[PDB]
Order: sequence, then structure tokens, then C-alpha cells
Amino acid sequence: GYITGDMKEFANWLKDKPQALQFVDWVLRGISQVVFVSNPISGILILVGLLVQNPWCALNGCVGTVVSTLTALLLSQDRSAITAGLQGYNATLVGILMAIYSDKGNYFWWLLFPVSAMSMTCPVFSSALNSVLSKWDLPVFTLPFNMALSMYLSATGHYNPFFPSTLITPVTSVPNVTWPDLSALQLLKSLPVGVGQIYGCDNPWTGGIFLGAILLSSPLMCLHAAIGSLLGIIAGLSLSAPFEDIYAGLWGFNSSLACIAIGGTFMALTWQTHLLALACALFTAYLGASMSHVMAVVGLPSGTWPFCLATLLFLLLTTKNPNIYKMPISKVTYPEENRIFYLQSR
Amino acid sequence: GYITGDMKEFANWLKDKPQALQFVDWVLRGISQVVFVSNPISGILILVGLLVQNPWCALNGCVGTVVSTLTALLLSQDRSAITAGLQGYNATLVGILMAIYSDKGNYFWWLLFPVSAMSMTCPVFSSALNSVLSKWDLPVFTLPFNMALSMYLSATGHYNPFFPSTLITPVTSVPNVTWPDLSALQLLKSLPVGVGQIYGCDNPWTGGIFLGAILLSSPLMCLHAAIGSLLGIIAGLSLSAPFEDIYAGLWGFNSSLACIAIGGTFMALTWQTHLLALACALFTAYLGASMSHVMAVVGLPSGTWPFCLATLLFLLLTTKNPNIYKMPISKVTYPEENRIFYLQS
Amino acid sequence: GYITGDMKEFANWLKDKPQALQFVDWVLRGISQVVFVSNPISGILILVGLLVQNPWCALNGCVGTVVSTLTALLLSQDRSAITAGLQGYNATLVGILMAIYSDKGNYFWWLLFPVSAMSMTCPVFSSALNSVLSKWDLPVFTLPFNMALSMYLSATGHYNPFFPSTLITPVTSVPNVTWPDLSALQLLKSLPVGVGQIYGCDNPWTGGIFLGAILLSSPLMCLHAAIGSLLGIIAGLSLSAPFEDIYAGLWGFNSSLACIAIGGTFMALTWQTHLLALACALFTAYLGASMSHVMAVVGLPSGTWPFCLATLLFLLLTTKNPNIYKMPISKVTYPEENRIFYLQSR
Ligand SMILES: CCCCCCCCCCCCC/C=C\[C@@H](O)[C@H](CO)NC(=O)CCCCCCC
Ligand SMILES: CCCCCCCCCCCCC/C=C\[C@@H](O)[C@H](CO)NC(=O)CCCCCCC
Ligand SMILES: CCCCCCCCCCCCC/C=C\[C@@H](O)[C@H](CO)NC(=O)CCCCCCC
Ligand SMILES: CCCCCCCCO[C@@H]1O[C@H](CO)[C@@H](O)[C@H](O)[C@H]1O
Ligand SMILES: CCCCCCCCO[C@@H]1O[C@H](CO)[C@@H](O)[C@H](O)[C@H]1O
Ligand SMILES: CCCCCCCCO[C@@H]1O[C@H](CO)[C@@H](O)[C@H](O)[C@H]1O
Ligand SMILES: CCCCCCCCO[C@@H]1O[C@H](CO)[C@@H](O)[C@H](O)[C@H]1O
Ligand SMILES: CCCCCCCCO[C@@H]1O[C@H](CO)[C@@H](O)[C@H](O)[C@H]1O
Ligand SMILES: CCCCCCCCO[C@@H]1O[C@H](CO)[C@@H](O)[C@H](O)[C@H]1O
Ligand SMILES: CCCCCCCCO[C@@H]1O[C@H](CO)[C@@H](O)[C@H](O)[C@H]1O
Ligand SMILES: CCCCCCCCO[C@@H]1O[C@H](CO)[C@@H](O)[C@H](O)[C@H]1O
Ligand SMILES: CCCCCCCCO[C@@H]1O[C@H](CO)[C@@H](O)[C@H](O)[C@H]1O
Ligand SMILES: CCCCCCCCO[C@@H]1O[C@H](CO)[C@@H](O)[C@H](O)[C@H]1O
Ligand SMILES: OC[C@H]1O[C@@H](O)[C@H](O)[C@@H](O)[C@@H]1O
Ligand SMILES: OC[C@H]1O[C@@H](O)[C@H](O)[C@@H](O)[C@@H]1O
Ligand SMILES: OC[C@H]1O[C@@H](O)[C@H](O)[C@@H](O)[C@@H]1O
Ligand SMILES: OC[C@H]1O[C@@H](O)[C@H](O)[C@@H](O)[C@@H]1O
Ligand SMILES: OC[C@H]1O[C@@H](O)[C@H](O)[C@@H](O)[C@@H]1O
Ligand SMILES: OC[C@H]1O[C@@H](O)[C@H](O)[C@@H](O)[C@@H]1O
Ligand SMILES: OC[C@H]1O[C@@H](O)[C@H](O)[C@@H](O)[C@@H]1O
Ligand SMILES: OC[C@H]1O[C@@H](O)[C@H](O)[C@@H](O)[C@@H]1O
Repeated sequence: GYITGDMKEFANWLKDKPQALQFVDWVLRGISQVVFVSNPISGILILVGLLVQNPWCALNGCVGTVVSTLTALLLSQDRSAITAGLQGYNATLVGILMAIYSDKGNYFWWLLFPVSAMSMTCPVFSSALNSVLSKWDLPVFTLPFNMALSMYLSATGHYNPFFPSTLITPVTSVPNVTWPDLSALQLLKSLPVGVGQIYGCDNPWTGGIFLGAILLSSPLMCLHAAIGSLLGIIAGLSLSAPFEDIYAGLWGFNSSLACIAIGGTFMALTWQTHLLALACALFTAYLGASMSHVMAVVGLPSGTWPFCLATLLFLLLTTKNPNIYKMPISKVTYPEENRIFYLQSR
Repeated sequence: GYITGDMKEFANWLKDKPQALQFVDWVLRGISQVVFVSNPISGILILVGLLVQNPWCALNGCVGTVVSTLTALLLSQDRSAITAGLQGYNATLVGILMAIYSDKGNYFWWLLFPVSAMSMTCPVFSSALNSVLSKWDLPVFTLPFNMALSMYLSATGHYNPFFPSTLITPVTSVPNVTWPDLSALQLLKSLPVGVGQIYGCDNPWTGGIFLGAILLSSPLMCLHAAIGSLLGIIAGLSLSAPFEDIYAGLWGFNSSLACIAIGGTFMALTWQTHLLALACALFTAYLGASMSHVMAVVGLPSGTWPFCLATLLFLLLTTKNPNIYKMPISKVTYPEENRIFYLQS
Repeated sequence: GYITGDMKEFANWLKDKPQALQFVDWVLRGISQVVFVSNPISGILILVGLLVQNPWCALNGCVGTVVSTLTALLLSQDRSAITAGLQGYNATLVGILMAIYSDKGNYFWWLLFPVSAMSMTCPVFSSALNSVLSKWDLPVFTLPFNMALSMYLSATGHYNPFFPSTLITPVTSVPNVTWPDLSALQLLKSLPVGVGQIYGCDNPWTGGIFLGAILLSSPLMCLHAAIGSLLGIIAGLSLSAPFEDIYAGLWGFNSSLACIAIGGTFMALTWQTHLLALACALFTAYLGASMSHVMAVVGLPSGTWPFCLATLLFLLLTTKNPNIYKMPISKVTYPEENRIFYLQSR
């Protein structure tokens, strides 16, 4: 009732309340915005899921969210966007993945310094990218996160004396894939792990929690999150990816995100638009593969660049099919509410 | 007369006729669009040239063209662009080059699955790139092809168990070049081989057939294709490229395309604009070496990125000289008819 | 008196007199535009600093400037920009760094051929980039130079039989940094060396001279040049860079340029923009590291790519703070005159 979707009522209720609680609320919506959700309860559930995988990653994610939100305020960015959590989600990722990609492991306190630095960067990236992309009425997605992360990880690299990153190298031989060995149960677990990997978690229970957090806000978003993850697995098997990479959900997170995006969030949901989302989800998985190989040559991970590039690409697609409709950015909420706008005008 | 230029007489006639015949027309015009030509007789001639070199590559080219054109229809893309062949050329290249860059050799039938998949992305890449580039009134050129190709070849790579690509590695030592062995005859043959390479064909006869196919539509385009190829050869020599790379036309195809593009087609042909096409063709050959080196590090070929980036760069150049005029995209056809618009505007 | 700032009085006097002096004026203003200065006395002084470092680089710089200026005239480019020197500074850099990155050493006379050819591409690169960037009211900065150089050095490479470039390879082990060895004297020298490295000069005297040339035109530009160089040093230390790299001013030149740009030149100088300039300079230094690692994998230097991208990113940041004001391109002079324009309309 009051804890579904955008929580419009709880938003209007807080407006008159203390600054501290209002701040905590924006942070939690910042966390949920990683999956296009603006819901503080979803934020709590996600944070819980993060504490379940790795309490270290949760801390860095939270520090990241706090610093960026505070930086957006220092730099007088738009209040609507802040309250909606749009100034926190990129730095939520910056903090988690910097911890994930650190060769120094859990509770390396020194990590907090470059996390804050890089989190402060996110409002700057967001603003700049917005100046360009809003001219086509495109969102920034997690481009701020991916630029910050690629920048940070290549500046340090595996051989930095203070902050070595994990070593990543290109493929240099044909992997042996034993097809009889392929487990049905393991593919099924890959689905929630693909979703877990959105926040860089490889735990199946965590991904289930994220699925639930999403479901609280929008069942349609939850559905596409799942399907996107599945399609990533399918693409993985089609190029003969090592099973262990599929099981770890590394083929599923970009696809999961792209599918949510196209499947009713940034395009109004119709059957044609649902087919479009599957296509985009597949395409993203294959671009994930491409970017992973190419970037490994420079010791970088692909991050969510593949999601950003493919999704932006599909949103710049135009058609003379009236059933394929791009939402105005200023009207973008969740699929259920988005669809009502489509039925009234198209 | 009827079989020259844009063939707009035959197109008007075909409009009333059966669906399947119209479709063959669009497919054939898609094939000729690789060299900016919208002519089904040129499409046929080019296809013959292809079937001559390697029927396997020819087949993949056609499957791409078909699948793309069908995807364009399925996704309600502009009709006129489809009928002009603008929705088939990128995938013609996707199919041919996916064959060239496969480590599996001829008639590896499975290759048809990814060729089809990648050919479906071509209308998507086209529309997305148009949404950006049309704001500066620029065409997308072969950017859809080059994106699709770089994506596919890097997602697979030389070490894919299913679809290995051919191994491509950077240069690791100074090539020994024996200058007395340089051959005028071989250099001269490198001219049509460079035009052949536009469709990934290293045969001088095939390249001759392509020049013939172009000439039928537009003598001026044919001339710039030849000139562009020549300038690429000059660029390779200027950089002491290994003779065999020059001989295989690898320095010629980007140059050739750039020279056609600037030399009458996207710029109105004047003596100034001709010099510009010469400059662009040189520049493009140089960028080709740059991109080939850099891309070899990640195991990719340069494709026709060089032509795409260089030509877009020269089209974005603004000048206060009235004799250097950029064609409005909606009024772009071939240099002979383009020049009439320029004189009458 | 008449030898500071634009020298708008002196240029108005030249508007009448012989073409060869007018041309020489443009070449000299072209040389100074490297550090955002349009002043021919500044140009002569910079030229002296180049001749002090290495006459061979100085020559190639000059061939660069002249050839590029001749080309912009041939291609009927805007004359206002030519007389201001905006058509010479990219090729000044092209000529100089082509000599620096040549593996053939001093007075390899054949080098003058591709220097001339790459200089001819500079106005082409400037115009096209202007076509795109002027839509957001942005300058091209040194993007023509950086495109020209990246293309040239990668088209040739270390293994080219005519024009081999110097060999650049990525980092492959953790360097050993002994902190007790850090030197105050060497660090102090790093500051002017950073400014010298804007023209690829590693001589502290040359960097001294360049500071003097800037000071002559705009003392506020001089201040930010020095601060930016210092912030790059601080960034280097913060990531435990090899001391010798910091001593060569390798961490200083990009951040120096960024600091001049934001700190009065393309943003009106206020307290707020001064701070923003310090942030942009730190940011630029870290991107320098990033771009250097990545571009070394393909055997290329970063050039001033980091400065170009960082500064453009900062010029695209919008805020609801009226103390942070972006200069209209048509209005940009030096910081002192810029601030006056701003205060009038504030
Ligand atoms: C349109 C007009 C406006 C222009 C505005 C300019 C915007 C400036 C953007 C500056 C962002 C640079 C930081 C991002 C990544 C870098 O760390 C490096 C660059 O090699 N990335 C890497 O090493 C790898 C990243 C590669 C990802 C592929 C990107 C498609
Ligand atoms: C302003 C709004 C527009 C936003 C639209 C976003 C468009 C994104 C395109 C996404 C598709 C990319 C596919 C092409 C190449 C990739 O596979 C990778 C990239 O790392 N290949 C490579 O590394 C090789 C590619 C190198 C070619 C040079 C690039 C100029
Ligand atoms: C908005 C629509 C208008 C589109 C207009 C197209 C503009 C065409 C510009 C293309 C010229 C670029 C050539 C420069 C350098 C290259 O040779 C090499 C290889 O890619 N650089 C490198 O390997 C290093 C490059 C690293 C720098 C990162 C670039 C962001
Ligand atoms: C504000 C400037 C921050 C830079 C200081 C970072 C200090 C790095 O910390 C160092 O890292 C070593 C290995 O990486 C560890 O063994 C030690 O904990 C520490 O000496
Ligand atoms: C979603 C589509 C996935 C297709 C995966 C094909 C699985 C069978 O793969 C087959 O396995 C054999 C040995 O087990 C190999 O010798 C064959 O090369 C291979 O095609
Ligand atoms: C859409 C999914 C396509 C899967 C097709 C996989 C094709 C596998 O191809 C296999 O390659 C082997 C080489 O290692 C050969 O020895 C086998 O004979 C061949 O069947
Ligand atoms: C296209 C302009 C470049 C001219 C370079 C030509 C150098 C080739 O050299 C020529 O090759 C001939 C082979 O046909 C030989 O007969 C000649 O002996 C030889 O001089
Ligand atoms: C535009 C006109 C195209 C010119 C085509 C010239 C083809 C010459 O081609 C040559 O043919 C010889 C046998 O005939 C072979 O021995 C050579 O290897 C081959 O290069
Ligand atoms: C369009 C410009 C073409 C370039 C022609 C270069 C001619 C190469 O000339 C060769 O250079 C070598 C030194 O590099 C010498 O050792 C050889 O004796 C000489 O013949
Ligand atoms: C535009 C074409 C320019 C051609 C430049 C030719 C450069 C000749 O390069 C020469 O090669 C010799 C043999 O390795 C070297 O010993 C010499 O140092 C070098 O000057
Ligand atoms: C821009 C036009 C200038 C072209 C001058 C090129 C002439 C080549 O100059 C040669 O360079 C060699 C390498 O340093 C020297 O060994 C020779 O002394 C010199 O003749
Ligand atoms: C801006 C960054 C702070 C600079 C750190 C200062 C470290 C200098 O260290 C000093 O170096 C001198 C050599 O010149 C030695 O004589 C001194 O003994 C030593 O303490
Ligand atoms: C301006 C920021 C200065 C950065 C902190 C410099 C102090 C370096 O601290 C050093 O950490 C090293 C771990 O790699 C140890 O080997 C050294 O013994 C220790 O002194
Ligand atoms: O807060 C959790 C604690 O976990 C331990 O493993 C770390 O060593 C402590 O530094 C940390 O405070
Ligand atoms: O984890 C790295 C280091 O972080 C520092 O902030 C703490 O003082 C140390 O206890 C710890 O070893
Ligand atoms: O009333 C809804 C109307 O909206 C328009 O924007 C559509 O193009 C019409 O075809 C439609 O009937
Ligand atoms: O056209 C398809 C067939 O071509 C023939 O020339 C070959 O013998 C076969 O291996 C191939 O499958
Ligand atoms: O070249 C591999 C091919 O082998 C044939 O026997 C199969 O029928 C094809 O589907 C397969 O792609
Ligand atoms: O200044 C011109 C002269 O300078 C000398 O130092 C070089 O060695 C010569 O190659 C050159 O002719
Ligand atoms: O590289 C570090 C070296 O610095 C010198 O100043 C010391 O005397 C050596 O003992 C030390 O090994
Ligand atoms: O007038 C400029 C001054 O403004 C104040 O707000 C700052 O605190 C000072 O540090 C600064 O020097």
C-alpha cells in the first residue's frame, strides 16, 4: 500500500521532518537506484543483503553513497534528483566494486580514502554526462560509476604500491569445456547470482533478496531482472563460456539491468517492447563478452559499461511502430505507472 | 540509359510489381550500397565478382543483406531507405568479413548463426547512430558494420571453442624491406586489389569488376575509387610498409572509400573539393595504419573505421570558401547529379 | 604597460603594416596559445626557453606553427582566430613532441616531412571538433594536437623502418619506492619542470622562463600554472609514483593546464571556481596516471588527453551556485579581464 513503488506518500510526509532522517532516506533511495528503484525500504533490504555477502563491501558502498550525496549538496545540484536517490547510486557501486577489485582484501582501512575521492567524482560525471545525453533525452545510467571505476583501477593497477588492484589478463588459450559436466541446478542458481552481481555479490541468497527488494517496488521490474539474468546465461552457453563464469553470474548482471531498463522502465511496456527488451538483454550479454576481452588487455574489468552502451543504443532506436514508445525522462517512474501514461497518449 | 546512375526509372516501374521481385531489387541495391551505389545491375555485377573470388564469402554476404533488410521491415524503419539499399550494405560487409576473419575455413556452416544474429543488429546500429549523427547532418557510413564486427570478433576472439577468429598480433620487430625488389607492375595491380578489398577481396580481377560496377552507375565515383586506392599505395610506401601488404590492397580500401565519399558524393565536386578528397584519402590511409596497429593489440582488424572516422572529420570541417560545399543528406545521390543540385542552389 | 594581456593595442597597430610582420605576430601568438596566452612577447620568451632546452625541438615547433598557420589561411578559416594564434598552438605541440618521441635523435632531418603533414591536419581537427563542441559552448583545447600525435605515433610505432618512435611499454612489476630517499630540492624543481613539460621540456630553467612569459600576460594565469603543477606532484606522491617520474614533471603538466583553464580562463575566477580549479587539477593528474597506463599498452603516451577530457568534463558541470560561472566562448580573454565581465552582470 504505502510501501509499494515510489513511496510518494512517505516522500511528502518527510518533507517537513528533521534533516538527519531526510538525509538517511536519500541515502537508502540512492542504494535502491542501482536497480532503477526509488524506495527506501527496498534500500534497507538491499543493504541487509549486502551485509550478508560481505560487511566490508556494504561499508564502502555506504560511505560511497554518503560522500556523493553530500558532494551533490555542496555543489548545489538539483534537489529533486537528490531526494530521489539519483545522486547516490553511482557511488554505491564505486565503493562496492573498488573493494571487490582490491588486491588487499577485507578491512584494508586505507581503501576509504580513494573511495571518498572517487565518490566525490560521481556528481561531476553525472552533471557533465547529463549535459550531453539530455539533449537526446537519455539518462546517464551508471556511466558515472563506470568512468570513475575504470579511471581509478587503471591509475592504480595491479602494481600500485599503495592500492594494488586484482590482476586481470586476456585469454591466451582455448578453454576446455566438458559439456556432460554442465549442471542444471547450477544454471538455475546462476539466475539469482546474476542479479546479486548487479551489486557485485556472488551469493544466490543475496540475489534473491535483491529480487524481493525490487518486487516490493515493481513486480514487472522484478520479472525483467530475472529474465535478463537468464538471457545472459543463454548467451554464455552460445559462445561456450567456461561454466564457472556463468555460475558466478558474470554473464547475467549487465543483461539483467538492460532488460529492466527497456522492459517498461524507459520504454513503455507492451508486447513488442517486451520482445525488444529480450533482444537488448541478449545483445548486452554479447557486448559484455566483447568489452571484457578488450578491457582485459589493459587489466580492467568491463564493469557495467556494456549495459550503459547497449541500453543507450536501444533507446536511440526509432521506429514507425506506435506500440514501441520511448518515455519522456521527466515522466519515468516504474513500468506499472509508466504504462498508464502510454495508454493515455499513444 | 535506363541502367545508369540511380536507376530511378526502373524503381518507379518496379513499385507496381510483385513483392518478391521488389525484395530482390532492395537486396541487390544493398550490395551496391557498400560503394555508395544504388543500382541493382551493379549489385549483380558485384555479386558475380564475389562468387568468383570465393562462393562461401559471397553466400555469407547475401545472407547478411537478406537478414538485415528483413529486420528493417520487421522494425518499421523508413521504407525509402530500405528500397535504396541503405538497410542491407552494412550487413553485406558483416557477412563477408565474418567469413574472412573465421579460423574455421570455408563452408563452416555454423557460422551462419552468428552472421544472422549480427545482421539483425545492423538496423539497430543504423537508427541509433542516425539519431546522433543526423543532428550534424552526417551519414552513418559503415559504422554499423564496424561496430557489429568489432563486437563480434572481440566477443569471440581467436580462442573461442565454437567460433575462433584468426589470430591478429601487433608488430614486434622492424620489417626488412628490400627496395630493389619493388615492382611497378605489382604496385599497379595493387590499385584494383585495393578496391577489391572494399568487400574483402584480394583479387585484381574482382576489383576490376567492382570498378566496372561503379562506372556503370557513375564514372566520377569510379575515378575517385581508383585515385583513392592509388593514394593509399603512396601512403604505404611513404611509411615503408611491407610490399606484400601494399600488394594485397590493404592500404587501399579505406582511402578508396574516403575518396569516393568526399570527391563528389557527400561534398559537391569542384576542383577544391577534389583536392580535399585527395587530402582525405591520404589522411585516411595514415589513420588506417594507426587503427590497425592499435587494434592488433586487442586482436582486432581495423575494418573500415579509418574511412568512417576520417570522412566524418572532413565532412565536419567548415570553410568560408564557397567552392567547398557539403551536400544536404536528403539530397545526396551520385556526383554527376549532386553537381547539378549544387549549380542550381 | 602595452606589453601585457592581449596586447590588443599593439595588434591594432599591426592591422595596417606589412604582411610578413603580421604573419610573424600570428606565429608568436600561436606559440603562446599553448598556455592560453595571446601575446607575441610571451611567444618570443617561450621560444628562447625552447632554444635553451633543445634547438631541434624549437625548430620543429616553429615549422609546426608556421605550416599550420599557412594551412588555416589556405582552408579559409576564420581570420580572428588566426590572428589570435588559435591556429598555431596545436601544431607547435605536434612539431615539438614528434621530435621528443622520435627514436632517431636530434637533427634527423627527414622528420620535417611528417611534422609538416601532421601540422596540416591541425586546422582540420580544430574545425571538426569545433563543429561538435561549440554546440555546448566548449573549446577544442589541445584535442587536435592529441589526435594528430596519437595517430602519428601509432601509425609509425617503434618498429617503423623510416620513423621509429621511442618504445613505450606498460608497468609489469611493483616499483620499489624508498621513502627516506625523497628529496625536497628535487620536489621543488619538479614545480617549474611541470610547467616546462607543457612544451615537453624537462629543464627547470625553461619552466621558469615559461612561468615568466605567462606572468607577463596574466599574473593570475601564472599562479594557477604553478598551483596546478604542485597538485600534480601531490597526486603522484598520493599514489606512490616512482620519484624520478615526479622529478621529471610528468605528473605536473596536465594538472597545470587544467588549473589555468578552470582558474579564471574559461570560468570566471571567484573563490568557488578557484577551489573547483584545485579539484579539477587533482582529478586531471589522476586521469593522467590512468591514461598513461592504458595508452602504454599500445605503445603511446597520454599527451595532454588527460587535461582535455578532465577540463571539458568540468566545463560541462552545471550548478545552482551563481558564484560558479562559465565564460561565453566569444568573451574569453585572460582571467583579470574575464572577472570584470562577470562582476558587471553577476
Ligand atoms: C559530445 C561533446 C561533449 C564531450 C565531453 C567530453 C567528456 C569527457 C569524458 C572524460 C571521461 C574520462 C574518464 C573515463 C575513462 C578513462 O579512465 C579511461 C580512458 O582511457 N578509460 C579506460 O581506460 C577504459 C574505458 C573504455 C570504455 C569504452 C568507452 C566506450
Ligand atoms: C551521445 C549519445 C550516444 C550514446 C550511444 C552509445 C553508443 C555505444 C555503442 C555500443 C556498441 C559498441 C560495439 C563496438 C565495439 C565494442 O565491441 C568494443 C568496445 O570496447 N570494441 C573495441 O574495443 C573496438 C572499437 C574501437 C573503435 C574506435 C572507436 C571510435
Ligand atoms: C558527435 C558526432 C560527431 C562524430 C565525429 C567523428 C570525429 C572523428 C575523429 C577521429 C580521429 C581520431 C584519430 C586519433 C587517434 C587515433 O589515431 C588512435 C587510434 O584510435 N588513438 C588512440 O589509440 C588513442 C585515443 C585515446 C583517446 C580517447 C578518446 C576519447
Ligand atoms: C591521503 C593520502 C593517502 C595515501 C596513503 C596510503 C597509504 C598506503 O598504506 C600502506 O599500504 C601498504 C601496502 O599497500 C600496507 O602494507 C600498509 O598498511 C601501508 O604502509
Ligand atoms: C544455447 C545453445 C548451447 C549450445 C551448446 C552445445 C552443446 C554440445 O556441444 C558439443 O559438445 C561436444 C562434446 O561434448 C563437442 O565435441 C562439440 O564440438 C560441441 O558442439
Ligand atoms: C548457436 C550455438 C552454436 C554452437 C555450434 C558449435 C559448433 C562446434 O563445432 C565443432 O568444432 C570442433 C572443433 O573444436 C570440431 O572438431 C567439431 O567437428 C565441430 O562440430
Ligand atoms: C606508382 C608510382 C610509384 C613508382 C615506383 C615504381 C618502382 C618500381 O620499379 C620498377 O619496377 C618494374 C617492374 O614492373 C621494373 O621493370 C623496373 O626495373 C623498376 O625500375
Ligand atoms: C581494372 C582492370 C583489372 C586488371 C586485372 C589484371 C590482372 C592481372 O592479374 C595477374 O594475372 C596473372 C595470370 O593471368 C597471375 O599470374 C598474377 O598472379 C595476377 O596478379
Ligand atoms: C611516396 C614516397 C615513397 C618513399 C620512397 C622511399 C625510398 C626508399 O629508399 C631506400 O631507403 C633506404 C633507407 O631508408 C636505403 O637503405 C635504400 O638504399 C633506399 O633505396
Ligand atoms: C615522405 C617519405 C620520406 C622518406 C624518408 C626516408 C627516411 C630514410 O631513413 C634513413 O634510413 C637509414 C637506413 O636504415 C638510416 O640509417 C638513416 O638514419 C635514415 O636517415
Ligand atoms: C620540410 C622539407 C625539408 C626536407 C629535408 C629532408 C632532407 C634530408 O636530409 C638528410 O637527413 C639525414 C638524416 O639526418 C642526414 O644524414 C643528411 O645529412 C641529410 O641530407
Ligand atoms: C609537497 C609534498 C611534501 C614534501 C615532503 C618533504 C620531504 C623532504 O625531505 C627532506 O629532503 C631533503 C632533501 O632536499 C633532505 O635534506 C631532508 O633531510 C629531508 O627531510
Ligand atoms: C602526500 C601523501 C604522502 C603519501 C604517504 C607517504 C608515506 C609512505 O609510507 C611508507 O609506506 C610504505 C608502504 O608501501 C613503506 O614501505 C614505508 O616504510 C612507509 O614509510
Ligand atoms: O568491524 C569489523 C572488524 O572485523 C575485523 O576482522 C577487522 O580486523 C577489524 O578491523 C574490524 O573492525
Ligand atoms: O588495514 C590497513 C591499516 O589501516 C590503518 O588505518 C590502521 O591503522 C591499521 O590498523 C591497518 O593495518
Ligand atoms: O489520441 C491518441 C493519439 O495520439 C497521437 O500522438 C497518435 O499519433 C495518434 O494516432 C493517436 O490517435
Ligand atoms: O556448397 C557446399 C559444399 O561445397 C562443396 O564444394 C564442398 O565439397 C562441401 O564441403 C560443401 O559443404
Ligand atoms: O561445418 C559444420 C557443419 O557440419 C554439418 O555436418 C552440419 O550439418 C552443419 O550444421 C554444421 O554447421
Ligand atoms: O644547425 C644545422 C646543423 O646542426 C648540427 O648540429 C647537425 O649535426 C647538422 O645535421 C645540421 O646540419
Ligand atoms: O635506495 C635506497 C638507498 O638509499 C640510500 O640513501 C641509502 O644509503 C641506502 O642504504 C638505501 O639502500
Ligand atoms: O576573499 C576570498 C576569501 O573568501 C573567503 O570566503 C575564504 O574563506 C578565504 O579563504 C578567501 O581567501
